[PDB]
Amino acid sequence: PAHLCFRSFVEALKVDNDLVEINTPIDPNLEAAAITRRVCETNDKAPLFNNLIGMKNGLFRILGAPGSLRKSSADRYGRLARHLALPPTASMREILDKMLSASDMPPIPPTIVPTGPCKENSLDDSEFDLTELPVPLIHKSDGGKYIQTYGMHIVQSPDGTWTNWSIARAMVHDKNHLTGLVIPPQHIWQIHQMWKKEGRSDVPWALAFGVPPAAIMASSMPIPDGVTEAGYVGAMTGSSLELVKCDTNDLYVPATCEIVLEGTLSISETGPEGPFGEMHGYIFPGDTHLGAKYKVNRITYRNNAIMPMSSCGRLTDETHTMIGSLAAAEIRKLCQQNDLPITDAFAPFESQVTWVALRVDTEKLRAMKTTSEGFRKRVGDVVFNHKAGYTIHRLVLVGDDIDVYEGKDVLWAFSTRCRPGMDETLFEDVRGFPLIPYMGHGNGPAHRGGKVVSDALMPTEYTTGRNWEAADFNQSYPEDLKQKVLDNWTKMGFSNHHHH
Amino acid sequence: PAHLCFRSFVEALKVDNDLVEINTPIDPNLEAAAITRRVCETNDKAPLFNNLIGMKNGLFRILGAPGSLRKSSADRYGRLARHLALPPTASMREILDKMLSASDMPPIPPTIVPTGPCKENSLDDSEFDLTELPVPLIHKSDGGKYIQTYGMHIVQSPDGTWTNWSIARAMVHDKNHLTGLVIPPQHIWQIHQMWKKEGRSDVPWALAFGVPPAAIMASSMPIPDGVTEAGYVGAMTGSSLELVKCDTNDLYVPATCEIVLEGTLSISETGPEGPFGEMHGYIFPGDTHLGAKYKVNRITYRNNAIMPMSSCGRLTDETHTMIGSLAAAEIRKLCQQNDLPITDAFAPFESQVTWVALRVDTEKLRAMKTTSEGFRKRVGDVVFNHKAGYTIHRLVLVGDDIDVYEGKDVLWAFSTRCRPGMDETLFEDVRGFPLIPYMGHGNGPAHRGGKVVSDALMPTEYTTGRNWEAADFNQSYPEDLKQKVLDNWTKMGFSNHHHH
Ligand SMILES: Cc1cc2c3c(c1C)C(C)(C)CC=[N+]3c1c([nH]c(=O)[nH]c1=O)N2C[C@H](O)[C@H](O)[C@H](O)COP(=O)(O)O
Ligand SMILES: Cc1cc2c3c(c1C)C(C)(C)CC=[N+]3c1c([nH]c(=O)[nH]c1=O)N2C[C@H](O)[C@H](O)[C@H](O)COP(=O)(O)O
Ligand SMILES: [K+]
Ligand SMILES: [K+]
Ligand SMILES: [K+]
Ligand SMILES: [K+]
Ligand SMILES: [Mn+2]
Ligand SMILES: [Mn+2]
Repeated sequence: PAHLCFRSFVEALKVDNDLVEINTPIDPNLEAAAITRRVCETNDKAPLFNNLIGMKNGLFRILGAPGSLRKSSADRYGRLARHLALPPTASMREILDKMLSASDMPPIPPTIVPTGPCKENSLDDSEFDLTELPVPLIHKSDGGKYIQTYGMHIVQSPDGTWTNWSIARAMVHDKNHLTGLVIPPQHIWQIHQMWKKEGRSDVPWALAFGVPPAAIMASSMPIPDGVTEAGYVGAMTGSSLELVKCDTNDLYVPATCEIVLEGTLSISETGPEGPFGEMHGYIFPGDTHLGAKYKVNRITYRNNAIMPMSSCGRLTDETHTMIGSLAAAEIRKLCQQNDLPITDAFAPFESQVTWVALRVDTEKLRAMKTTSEGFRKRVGDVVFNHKAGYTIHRLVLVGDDIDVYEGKDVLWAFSTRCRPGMDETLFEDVRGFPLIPYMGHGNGPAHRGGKVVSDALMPTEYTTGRNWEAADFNQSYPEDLKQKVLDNWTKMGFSNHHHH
Repeated sequence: PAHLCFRSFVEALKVDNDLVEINTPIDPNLEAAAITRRVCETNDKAPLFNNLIGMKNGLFRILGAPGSLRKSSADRYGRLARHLALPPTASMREILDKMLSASDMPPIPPTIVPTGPCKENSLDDSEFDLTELPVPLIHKSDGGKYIQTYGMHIVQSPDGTWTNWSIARAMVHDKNHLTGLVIPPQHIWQIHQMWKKEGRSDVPWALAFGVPPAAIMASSMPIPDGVTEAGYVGAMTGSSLELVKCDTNDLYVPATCEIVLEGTLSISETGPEGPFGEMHGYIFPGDTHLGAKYKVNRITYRNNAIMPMSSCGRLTDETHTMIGSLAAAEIRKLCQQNDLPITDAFAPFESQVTWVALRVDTEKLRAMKTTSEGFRKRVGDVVFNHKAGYTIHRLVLVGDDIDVYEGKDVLWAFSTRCRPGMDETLFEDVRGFPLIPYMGHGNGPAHRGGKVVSDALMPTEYTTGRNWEAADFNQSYPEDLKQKVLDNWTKMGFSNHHHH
């Protein structure tokens, strides 16, 4: 099943005609990422590089653009839907609902099985060299070959009660180490802190690539502190994930992983990390910083292993479709659990997923007998003081008429219903997202503030009800007339397919 | 010539295949505007309604969407280019440059000719009734039949030295009066004030429809106080416009006007005006206000007269393409004349043309040795204290890499380079544009404040130079590689016409 096995997922993209197999030699030095980048910017088919120059002993093929968009609007999100056993015509609402479904279910803990495909081959300390593998250079000014753009890090709390699966970038440092970003408030960082305070040893670690697609989705999602992603994925799919034990430590990884690294995340060592062409669409050349250091002790991998790769930057790729959308889903639920009348949330791609649009049940809002300033501060306090809101710098509140999944309607509402200054509340005393250029390379503190809630609700939306009609075809003309016009459109001479 | 004669313009849209002639009966009550609205929302061909129910004695046909967009991106702006004798493939930059060209030339005053087509027919006090003409109801909740959406009002200063041509809405009040918006700081209002302070008589007035397309463009443009649009248009076209005298007053109107009303704008009377479905995409039903009152004494018109009509509201129509773009052109020049290093300006449609994006020569900016706060206040003071900035509530400053004519790149820069609050300056003590819902129906003063300058220049853009590369295909891969990828794109299996 595609959602439980990466190999089947690839086979599903083939059958969908959403794949291009490139069987001629492609250079992992920029070429593969450049092809992928172009795909992402044009919503083309996912590239499967079956012939990567320097592939040594079945390591490795590359699939690019695993969670990027399709050209048609009918199956725009079909690649994401293939992660989740959803029809390829699934709406964003449906995708996010599926990702949220597990949050009011008992986890389904994983099933330990004795072996599986990720054990078909192995290399030890003396047999692999990470500098010899065809690791991609993804952007020309990157400070390293970013092996890790679409695998999940697996770490466990010292007390064993919480095993976290998360995406965080990492690059090759030398023959048997990576460096990577490990930053608050991320769960990999929270657990890394637990181990540093215990002070006795380095963090047992695995990094799994070509994991079950439903797993990589949960990996990208800010599900709550203390919640083991394996069990959440279990509950969302309705089936216990099968895991196998690592050879060299006691962590468990999906049986069908394409590639597994086993080793340790250091509680004391660091190494040069970055720069990297990032989700907001920039790289700052030469901007290298000390990052987390990982020692790799073993590699296990499937026959004919495929490494997925996000060639991330300007729209549209996995950092937009998954980071933004999944943060927005958690934010939606968080608001609801704080008794806020939010029906829907989405991070507009046009905002480089730095905004989230929150659609409000204005019937409920009216019963609250509140004001803009009041509501804005409350919404901001809930979201910007919580980890789910880390990456989001602007919240835009909109009433019931706005479809938050439609950037054009969000932009309209923002531009026309929120008076700059007066209808906004700025937050300077919350954690900021330093990767946004205006934070980390901007004029203020990299780690603090720079957040706003912009209220695009109109005054009567708090009191008596929407008091306008839109000046559009839909709302400024009666139904019989609109039907007549639509019926006569081609007869009259105008131009007039859903799929295509 | 299309740019000097509305009839030739219509013939030019035909020949371009940018026209649909509807020769079957169409109801001016909503039907014509609904068809037009759909055209505007889908960038279809301009509708020419040759058969309007209730057309009486050659009054009148309607052309909708006269300055709206075409479907293709190659001739996106071709309808605007046909106003100006520019090729239909003209860029926005070229269109705005043409509209600005006259501002450093001597005016070419108009030529008085004894007659012309607008005199082929006439009706006096006792012969016309404005309530009987097929005046359109453009939106279902409009407070009147808006005869005037694409003609120009002609008024002259009491001292004769300044004759202003401007677009401002007006609706039928009764058999021989209109009401309309006349609001500061608009030139129709400035002149109306001159007459009110003289106090001796009502303002001699004409309202001309189906005027020379180059004239209607200048009508929409905030060219400077005291400047007679006829002479500016003369200089921009390189030819003196021919005008004929009104029968019942001493004003002059283009010889080829489709329809001319002659009469007076009252210095003392008002009447119910509005509501109207407006450029920002809304109508507030029942929101009727006292507006200017016009008495109509005579109608002259061409045989088979055509009335143009803007069915305005949500994107994209004349209120976006012309109001926004032409304000942005004047703002560009205004900045330049105040020694600000602005190269280009545009009002992003995504902002409902409430923003203007200002592209900065950052070499010049660097030589200025200034800061964000400083530059922002200066730019804001120049633009928001000037009439050219009236309709614009947010200025976004961007460096040299951004194409301000491309909404997607403006949105990117805004979202990623301007830190909310810190990188912005709010202006509460400037004139506001009350028609924006968040002004006139919002939480603050309808007429004051609500403006911001958002600085999307990055810190090093003021000091040493841009210090990033974009994480896009264009900038993160070397040229030989990009060329190779592009050359091999279809060979590999990916999808690959300018016109379509
Ligand atoms: C999809 C995706 C998510 C990335 C990501 C990428 C992708 C493709 C990359 C690898 C291409 C670019 C960088 N990424 C990082 C990242 N989070 C983080 O802390 N550091 C990162 O380097 N994220 C977001 C992160 O996975 C989410 O915030 C999760 O909620 C983290 O899981 P957690 O809640 O268990 O901590
Ligand atoms: C293209 C265009 C421009 C409208 C306009 C419309 C269109 C189609 C309408 C008619 C459909 C909707 C309303 N309009 C008004 C308007 N300006 C104004 O003061 N009142 C208006 O009612 N404008 C903008 C106005 O014409 C510009 O600001 C000019 O600069 C005014 O000329 P001026 O500088 O000589 O005063
Ligand atoms: K996660
Ligand atoms: K508001
Ligand atoms: K004008
Ligand atoms: K800035
Ligand atoms: Mn987690
Ligand atoms: Mn003027």
